[PDB]
Amino acid sequence: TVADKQARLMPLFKHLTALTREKLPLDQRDERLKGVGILPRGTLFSCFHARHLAEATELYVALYGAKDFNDFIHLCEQARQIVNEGMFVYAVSVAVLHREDCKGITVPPIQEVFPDRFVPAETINRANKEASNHPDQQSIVVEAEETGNILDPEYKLSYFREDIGINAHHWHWHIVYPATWNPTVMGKEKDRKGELFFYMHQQMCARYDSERLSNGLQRMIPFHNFDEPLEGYAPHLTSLVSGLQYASRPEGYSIHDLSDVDVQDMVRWRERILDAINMHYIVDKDNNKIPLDIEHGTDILGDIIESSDESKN
Amino acid sequence: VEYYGSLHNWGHVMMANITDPDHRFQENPGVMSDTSTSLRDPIFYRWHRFIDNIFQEHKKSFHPYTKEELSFPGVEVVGVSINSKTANVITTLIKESLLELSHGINFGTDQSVKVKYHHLDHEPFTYNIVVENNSGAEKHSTVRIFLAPKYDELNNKLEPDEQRRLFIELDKFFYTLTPGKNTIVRNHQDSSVTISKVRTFDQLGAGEGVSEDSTEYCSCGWPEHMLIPRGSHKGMEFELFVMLTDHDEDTVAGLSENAVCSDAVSYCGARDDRYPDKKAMGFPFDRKIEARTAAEFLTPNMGLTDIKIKFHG
Repeated sequence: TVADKQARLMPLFKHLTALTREKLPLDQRDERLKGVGILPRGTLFSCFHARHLAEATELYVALYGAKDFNDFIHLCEQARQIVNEGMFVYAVSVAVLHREDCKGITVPPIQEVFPDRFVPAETINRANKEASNHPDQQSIVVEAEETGNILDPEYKLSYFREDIGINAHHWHWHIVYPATWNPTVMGKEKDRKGELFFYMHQQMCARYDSERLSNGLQRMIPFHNFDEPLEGYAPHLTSLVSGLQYASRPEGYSIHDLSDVDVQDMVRWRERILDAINMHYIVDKDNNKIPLDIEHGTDILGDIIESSDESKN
Repeated sequence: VEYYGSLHNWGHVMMANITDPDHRFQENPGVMSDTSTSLRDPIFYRWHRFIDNIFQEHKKSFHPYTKEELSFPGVEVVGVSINSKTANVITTLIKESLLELSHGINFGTDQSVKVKYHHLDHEPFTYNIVVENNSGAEKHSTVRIFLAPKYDELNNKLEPDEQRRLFIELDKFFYTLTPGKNTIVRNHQDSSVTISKVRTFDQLGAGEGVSEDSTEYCSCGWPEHMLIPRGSHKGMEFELFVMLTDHDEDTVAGLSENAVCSDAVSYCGARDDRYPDKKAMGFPFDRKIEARTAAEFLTPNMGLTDIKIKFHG
């Protein structure tokens, strides 16, 4: 049944890391992946970066392409062994969501799959520690709440920012509307995805602002100027899969170019977008102009801003 | 409006509230905010030169003037002389004046409260231009007179390109020339640039007959005392430029009013009328000048007389 199908997919995703060890003696064996085979397993997967997204898209397509559900499980099984795990979860979730063989197949809860992202390192290693400390079938319970000096008032917001449900939602939303989404390949299109992109994020900000006010704090200010230094934040999250953790950032240093992109380019893209909004039209690749219609305008802008594959340019 | 924005105006606003951009401290804006006050701040010039530069770039794109455009054939300017106490010297001094506060601020018991101030002023003078009309018939000419500084910040260098920025318009008027030699005399008082008189609320309390037009009436026009620069005690040297152009070309035809506010046409224009001169404002100075020296620029219907302006302490 579909629920038996659940019970197989969930242990497919259960403990991702250790299901790596590719264990296929010849690299050529998976010609199916000869186009990709660029981002190693341990590395962190970026939802935002273009190259990462490209790989992810390639993966999904294979999953979509799978002739039947059984075939789907097979390629997935074997692909997981070789690809980076984060990318894998991303690609599979997208496949499960869209591919007709999958109704009533929920995914493994993200929080549950990667508990380390949801809870602090201290309650990750305490719990791991208790497991090792005394072997026993008995259950282990750890209270994540901690005790600490709470120097920054931003801490007050933590109930909102840190909330497990909120983070999970954000993960899922991107899955339903992937930036990489190519309507031609799937054949189906996501209605008003660009606009939805705008709306969902706007709501998150709006909701956030209500928290600050509830707190007695002023509304958040936009990061208009690229030059300004950022406030620091330390996540205290570990990635068990490796030793590594998300790097913390202290405050007070202006913005640095990456090899991939320079800040100046970011500024450009903004002036570009503003102009288009201003003259009420955007330029397509064809160099034709499309009007920012009342009906269409938000959607077109959303695709360009994010930007999705859908971006006109 | 949306694409291009409003650069000039915003400049005034931004400079005006530099002290309290954010508006938190609740302070009034500076002088830049008001048309009445803005000239007093030295910043005004810096900004306006900036904007002027924008116009200049546009002017730069235009081609220069040929002899054809400049010259008025058959007419030759023999010489110009300025008559004052001492010929070719204009004297400038400071004069005391009083302003009556009573209309503006609550007077109470007092009949009048006057504040005494001092301003720059100059002796009256006249111009005598000798022109030879080679043609058989009477011609109509527009006489254009400008003043430009001889000296630079380095040493004496009449580089016409630079001069263009400096040249100030003394006067523009129509004169008819008969064949043969002609002498045209004009008095400084007649100057088209300046306002002959502004009636005080007291004069207005009675009822005079300059005629009855409005906000420009006595108000607009450049002030008379201001007509020439201060100069120095030494007697600074200025180039006096007189040019005659074909009036038939210069004027527009149409049907407008009685003699109305036209004294001050050079800077103000005419009431409910088209600007009376076809030539670009600032002609011949508006376009780039190829020549190294101003003298080289001169055509036969142009002339330069060096005069001195000496201030009296």
